[PDB]
Amino acid sequence: QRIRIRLKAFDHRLIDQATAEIVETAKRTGAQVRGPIPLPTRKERFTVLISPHVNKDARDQYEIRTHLRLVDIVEPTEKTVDALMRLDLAAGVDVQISL
Amino acid sequence: NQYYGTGRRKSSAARVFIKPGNGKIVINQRSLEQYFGRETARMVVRQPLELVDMVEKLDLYITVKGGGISGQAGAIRHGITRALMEYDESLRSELRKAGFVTRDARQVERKKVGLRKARRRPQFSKR
Amino acid sequence: ARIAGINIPDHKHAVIALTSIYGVGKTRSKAILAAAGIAEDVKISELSEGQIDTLRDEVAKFVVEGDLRREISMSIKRLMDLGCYRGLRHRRGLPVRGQRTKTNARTRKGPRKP
Amino acid sequence: AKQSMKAREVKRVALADKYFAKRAELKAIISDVNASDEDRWNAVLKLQTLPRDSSPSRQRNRCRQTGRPHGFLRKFGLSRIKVREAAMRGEIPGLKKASW
Amino acid sequence: RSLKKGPFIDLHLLKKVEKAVESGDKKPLRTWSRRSTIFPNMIGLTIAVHNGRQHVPVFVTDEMVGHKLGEFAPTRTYR
Amino acid sequence: GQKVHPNGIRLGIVKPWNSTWFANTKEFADNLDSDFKVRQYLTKELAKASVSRIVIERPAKSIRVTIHTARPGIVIGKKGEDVEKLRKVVADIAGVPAQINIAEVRKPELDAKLVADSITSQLERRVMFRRAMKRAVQNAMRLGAKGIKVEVSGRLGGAEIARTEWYREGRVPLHTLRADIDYNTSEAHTTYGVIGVKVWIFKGEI
Amino acid sequence: PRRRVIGQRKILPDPKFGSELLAKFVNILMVDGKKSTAESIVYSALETLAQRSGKSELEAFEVALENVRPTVEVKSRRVGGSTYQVPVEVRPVRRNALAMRWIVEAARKRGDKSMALRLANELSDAAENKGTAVKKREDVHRMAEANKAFA
RNA sequence: CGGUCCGGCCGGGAACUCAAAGGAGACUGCCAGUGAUAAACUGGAGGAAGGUGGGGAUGACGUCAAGUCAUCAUGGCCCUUACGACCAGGGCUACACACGUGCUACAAUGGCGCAUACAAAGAGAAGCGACCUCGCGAGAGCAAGCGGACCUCAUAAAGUGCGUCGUAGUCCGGAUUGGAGUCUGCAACUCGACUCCAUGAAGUCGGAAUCGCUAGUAAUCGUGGAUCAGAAUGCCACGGUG
Ligand SMILES: [Mg+2]
Ligand SMILES: [Mg+2]
Ligand SMILES: [Mg+2]
Ligand SMILES: [Mg+2]
Ligand SMILES: [Mg+2]
Ligand SMILES: [Mg+2]
Ligand SMILES: [Mg+2]
Ligand SMILES: [Mg+2]
Repeated sequence: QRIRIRLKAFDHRLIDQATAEIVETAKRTGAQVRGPIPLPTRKERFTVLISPHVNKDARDQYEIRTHLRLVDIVEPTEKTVDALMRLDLAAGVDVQISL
Repeated sequence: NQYYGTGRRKSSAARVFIKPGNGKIVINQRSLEQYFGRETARMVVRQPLELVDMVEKLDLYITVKGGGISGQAGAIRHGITRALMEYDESLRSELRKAGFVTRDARQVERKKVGLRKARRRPQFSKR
Repeated sequence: ARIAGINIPDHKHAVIALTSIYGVGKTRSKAILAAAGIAEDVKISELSEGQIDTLRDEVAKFVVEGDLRREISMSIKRLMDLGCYRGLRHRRGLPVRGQRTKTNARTRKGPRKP
Repeated sequence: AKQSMKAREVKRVALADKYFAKRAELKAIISDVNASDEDRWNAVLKLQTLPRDSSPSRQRNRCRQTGRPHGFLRKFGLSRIKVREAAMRGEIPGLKKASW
Repeated sequence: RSLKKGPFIDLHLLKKVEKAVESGDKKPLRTWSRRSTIFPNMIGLTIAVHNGRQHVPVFVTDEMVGHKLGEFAPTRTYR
Repeated sequence: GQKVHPNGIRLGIVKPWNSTWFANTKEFADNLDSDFKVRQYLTKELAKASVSRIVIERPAKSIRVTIHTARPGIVIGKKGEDVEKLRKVVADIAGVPAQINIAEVRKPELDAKLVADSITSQLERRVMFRRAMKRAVQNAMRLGAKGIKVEVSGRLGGAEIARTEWYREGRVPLHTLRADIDYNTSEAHTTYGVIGVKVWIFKGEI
Repeated sequence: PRRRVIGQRKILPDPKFGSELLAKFVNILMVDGKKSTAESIVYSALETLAQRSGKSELEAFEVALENVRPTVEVKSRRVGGSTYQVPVEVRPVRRNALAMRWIVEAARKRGDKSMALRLANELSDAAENKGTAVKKREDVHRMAEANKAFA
């Protein structure tokens, strides 16, 4: 069928590096690959009072951006499956596979 | 081949496909009259066909999402002109002078901490 | 015309005129004109005496006016006799349903005294 | 906060998992069961004899580093003050001052 | 107020109402259950309902049924 | 007025995060507290090992601590011993299995945290604050700092009226987001209370 | 405006008649950004005024505006501890704006049933130079001619 | 383009909308005037943007022994079979008053009914909860989908159309109170939110005085979030008309 990998991480330059790794590996190991597609970034936000007591207008405004990548692999050639499946990827990337 | 123009305004975005023959207008599968209950806004989509002349000369087939009434009508205005310029580009000087080429960049301004709105400030008591 | 309240509804649209009764707001008024068989936007004109006493019949099913007022006062008297919090509030001219009194309890308190 | 106030939370957490995970769930379901025991269930009585600190609603979210019961953020398990202090040292991943 | 499925009452007070019934009345019953719903089987007794500091004697009555016990024990002194 | 935290403002720009794992809302809090408990543990046991910085990341079901230290042999101890005993209790605290990495702080006098701690420890020894600061500055510059300042606050020398004082050589553009500004902190618990030390070091731009 | 002088936004013309002037009018009558509902009231008032009062819709408008247009006014000023009243000769563009503004304000301060009927009857009154709005011009002049000495 | 359940729905198409990573672009650069041939300003062109284009973050040396020992930390001091500690009920919600900040109004630029077009940005597994069914209703039962550009919260409201009310303390306004209920929670008396029926205060535009705002701003209209079992007219954020 197909194997699709969802990649999410807080850092972009680092996420598409992990993406790049996977795609290339696939492309070299003679897999056919749809993607990588940029799936919309879900940015949480936080607003917190900046003073320990009172001064309600004094605040910090933080956000955590969560980046999303879809890697779609058309042919699951076993060499490809082994190629991918012991890649060494950035620790701070969460990798999901659909089967 | 179709002649195309993208137009957008506020959070709206209108795609605009030109072809010769008639005074037909179909926004989102619907008629111009049907889509816009306001007849003024109807005029703005017509405008790019003023200086540039269509009566029964070309078909514009369009669609749009985002924003509201005037956003969608502004955005379509904009996209037509781009599709007109696509057809010749000589036309522009007229369109420039019209004010129709420009992408109106005025977005709603964000709401800021300590303020009631983007600028409205909490009423100030002296004592 | 007059109705259970022995009150005289205005001359103008029916659904609003029935509101003149005490104990008949819009939901009852709508339901009655509907429970009778009348149109809601009709005036007293052409609403004939045969159609007016057939409305009296339908409204008769609700407790209204003196009957309702008595029924409402007695319910309050009960709280007061009963000696409960609710009753003490009614007897002390202060709000019954928890609302603040440090400020703004003024409908209940009545206009202020310096 | 006080040591004793922190201690109170832990007791509450513990009881909540011990009882009102399963036993309270069953009792609540059974009080809630429309189809049966419409009159003599006794469950409502037994739910009451349980420790109060077994109910989860009795738990209060506190800054995990200091015990603060105010200004708490579930995302980080901290109060805004310790969120910011950890934020500026870069100890909250992905987080930074944001504008837009 | 409370959903119709279940009328609420503290157990310890309820059993207190039981024994007060069978064994004939005593002097005031001491209770803090300002939250429990008054039942018909309390009509007669005198339940002493805490108000934060003292226990208010309350002569229970037919019309008191359904109400809360706390409704009869004023908690704030207003002079 | 109040100044923005110069490490914080530069995150993503020219300064790295010190925690760099990913996690969903479920366990983000738990991870963040676990981070706190390990950093605390290590920071005490290695108090005299000149630990300037602890990086934590969490690959799969793992955690690996990097201890940036100006005294690696201390932290490591005879043939891996001390590393190992740290590992076994980090893994306890962390829940998941654990690995420890050790990165040399080559020039600690350029490390704001070890500068700040060094002054901190010196106030506790009973050194004079103008000296300690001025040794820090001089040192920092002769080793190629573009600039440095160190501040000291509260009850200098045991003075009854609390004072704030700083020294500054070279260049410290705090408004330049490009500027490699290494900023950190330390508190001196003294017989007459707490003396805070702030330190900034400018190392060039981009 | 201490330092920065400016131009002025040059609003689009009235959609129906293509008049910038009436665009200044609908906007002035507009409330809560209800443009759609503002021009509706201006036209129906012009339509009420046009239909049954000799037509010439743009011209009818001018006949009324001609009457509430003020030639001079006073600008308050504080010199040597004194609040003097200096009568200033006012420029044409604003002359229209005051004229339009007083017509609109007098219309809402009126007894009739809707703003359109009110607006219509204000224009009519102004057209015959009578009513509140004209009177607003006259007070401006009485107030101006009085301090004629300090021009 | 092929196929019609007339649904991007399936073949596909990779064009366009959009997603997000990288890049170009705007610098008084050009022309003209003013201005000591200076800086600069002004006007025009080209241009999506023109003179720091719009918004934000960014807050120097310092002032006020300004605020926080109750976030935490901490010198000194004080209690220690009590100033610590456990539990139940109460109080923080009181009410002759005064002040500050707000919401909702007084209405036809409106109220009501029916019909109906167009957003943005968020949230979600002890969660968001569709469809179906029951209840006038708040909701309840049953039960998919979804750790989500897929599923759900979730029908935007202003607006436009037709009809009605016809300037009245009203078909304006909703306070207050009676009655009966829903759900959360061991538990809604003191004190939760919401619904149904009935009630229908003051208020017909506010003295002296006083605040915000220079443009997608003010004004006005809805929308979401944090905290949170439940409890927003506050707070933080979103776009519509303008
Ligand atoms: Mg009535
Ligand atoms: Mg403590
Ligand atoms: Mg709670
Ligand atoms: Mg870009
Ligand atoms: Mg700057
Ligand atoms: Mg002081
Ligand atoms: Mg009403
Ligand atoms: Mg300004």
